[PDB]
Amino acid sequence: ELPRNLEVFNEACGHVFGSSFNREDNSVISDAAAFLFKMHTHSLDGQEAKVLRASEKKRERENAKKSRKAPEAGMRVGRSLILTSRWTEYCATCVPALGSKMKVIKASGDAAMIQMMKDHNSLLRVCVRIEVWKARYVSLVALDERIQTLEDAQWFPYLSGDSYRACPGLVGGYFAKKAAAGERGKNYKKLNQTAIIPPPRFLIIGHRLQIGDQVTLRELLASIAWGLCDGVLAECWSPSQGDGSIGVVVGLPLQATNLLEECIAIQKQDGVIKCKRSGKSLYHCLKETAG
Amino acid sequence: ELPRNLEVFNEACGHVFGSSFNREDNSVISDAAAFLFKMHTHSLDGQEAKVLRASEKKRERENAKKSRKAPEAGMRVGRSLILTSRWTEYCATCVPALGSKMKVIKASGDAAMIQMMKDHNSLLRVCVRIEVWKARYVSLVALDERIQTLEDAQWFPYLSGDSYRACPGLVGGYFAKKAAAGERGKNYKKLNQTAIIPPPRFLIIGHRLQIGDQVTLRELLASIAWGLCDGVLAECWSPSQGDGSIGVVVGLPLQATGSCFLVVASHGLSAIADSRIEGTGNTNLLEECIAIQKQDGVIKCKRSGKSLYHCLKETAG
Amino acid sequence: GSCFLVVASHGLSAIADSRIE
RNA sequence: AAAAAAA
RNA sequence: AAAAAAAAAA
Repeated sequence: ELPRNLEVFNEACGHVFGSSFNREDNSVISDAAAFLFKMHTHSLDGQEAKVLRASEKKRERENAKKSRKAPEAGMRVGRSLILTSRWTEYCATCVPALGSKMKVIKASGDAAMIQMMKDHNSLLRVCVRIEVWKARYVSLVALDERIQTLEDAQWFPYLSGDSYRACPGLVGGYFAKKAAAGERGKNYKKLNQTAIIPPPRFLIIGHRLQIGDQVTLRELLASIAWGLCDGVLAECWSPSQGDGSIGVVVGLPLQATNLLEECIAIQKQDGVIKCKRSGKSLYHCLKETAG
Repeated sequence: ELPRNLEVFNEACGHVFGSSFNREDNSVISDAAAFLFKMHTHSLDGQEAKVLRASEKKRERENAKKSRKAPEAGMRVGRSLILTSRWTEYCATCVPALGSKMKVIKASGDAAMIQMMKDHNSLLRVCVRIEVWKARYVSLVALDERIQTLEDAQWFPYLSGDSYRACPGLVGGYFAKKAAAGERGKNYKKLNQTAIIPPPRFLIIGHRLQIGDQVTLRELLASIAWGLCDGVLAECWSPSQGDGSIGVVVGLPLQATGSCFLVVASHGLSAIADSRIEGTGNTNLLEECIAIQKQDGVIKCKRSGKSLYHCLKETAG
Repeated sequence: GSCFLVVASHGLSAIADSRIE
């Protein structure tokens, strides 16, 4: 009884990855979502070429991509995902042809193509959300060299253009800067570096992150923040008996001398509490506590 | 006796410049490297015109260059470099024709042309390294007007596109800004503004800069840093007996172990530029130290917090 | 005219102006 | 080390 | 009760 959005992603992952797709591992789901996003953006080998206004170097790149042999059944994507023979059929039938626009399909009145385009859009949105969460998870232990000043960190995450197009309100990168550093329309979404994105294992099943659900510290920190946010957010997690790298969520931050006195708000089971800021980046705090 | 790059640079400079090429003068080697870089980039008079995607202004400039007479034999290069009558032969022979690409020559299968293309690439790399070192050496006692803020100084040196193409890791400038701002792939190299470059009188010989070599203060400082770096690097030098002008190298700094110490604003908190300096308001950032690898061992030297250009002129008064 | 910048190098921290420090 | 490749 | 949907979409 899941929403069509997550049902589409589940069916697509099943069709493209057979039984090798594990529905409980964050890395596996993130890699599968990345591959599906690439497939639905016409960026794999053997797919159509983006030659509307491409430059000569871009022209050669697209032509080589189109001419290059497409992925074959049995390919290894990531670490534990294996492509099946049905992936070609899905890529042919469910990926809209390059340059397809929703307006044209809607005007044509074809119900099948309209439904296919809606499923494609939902899959793009879900894959972009998973991509953003994985970027936040990666940033906890390995920062990007580009982040050397507060202005540079203001635009995290640094994702591709199509990622921004699908989910403007979560993706940063160059395109977010261009949108902000330029003419703004009414349909303008403001970047939220700390939007709560449930972990992929919870995202693809419709589960909403809340208090009392078992998660890992890195999982929660990537869900509610990223590497360079303050370390006080680590107070939202509490390790379980025996640790074992698995604990439980006890709260979720709100609004997602004196300077160090600033406090964050944590929504606990009883009620909102004010927690003093630590002043140390989550990346630095995790590095220090690693040993 | 020498690697291919150093041997080819020596051969090129000797052939082009006759006996006038002094092998023990940094300025002479810098001038010769600049001239060879101009030659191999077709930026001299009378060479091919770059018109592939040139704008009408660029087309006119290149056409005027082509129509202009090429330099005549015996012309004075810089101060103490004079062209020989046999430089035209080398320019016509060892300079790849405009638009030459390695893949095309590899498809051709001619070993001689492959060797010539590899020689051209190596010569470009060596000349660009020498150009970068001379840029720093100039910056030691002659500030660049284009630099007025830390952001501008972040991309030093400011060199042409060919220099960035040959040695991306050592050359700054507009193309370095363009590469850094855009997507950073696996082939991207971060601009190492203070990467160690042996002086030209060492680079062509291949003698790696190390402790004990007799160098002048300015040339050593250019090798390890540039004009706007900290003055503490002057501690890497020590005058020899009798003062004079040439001393000795006593240490070589290290530029590793660098991490981020920022905390962006979130959930109502306020951004912090640095966690360490925050403390309780004590903005005393003078305890930082630079690691110097000496013969006895590694030591740490407290930063002086003053520009090298300032210190060099001040201590000379 | 002159400048007092000290760019970050060798693990040090950048300075916007030597005098102000 | 090697292999790609202009404001 | 900002969160989710449908219109638009280097």
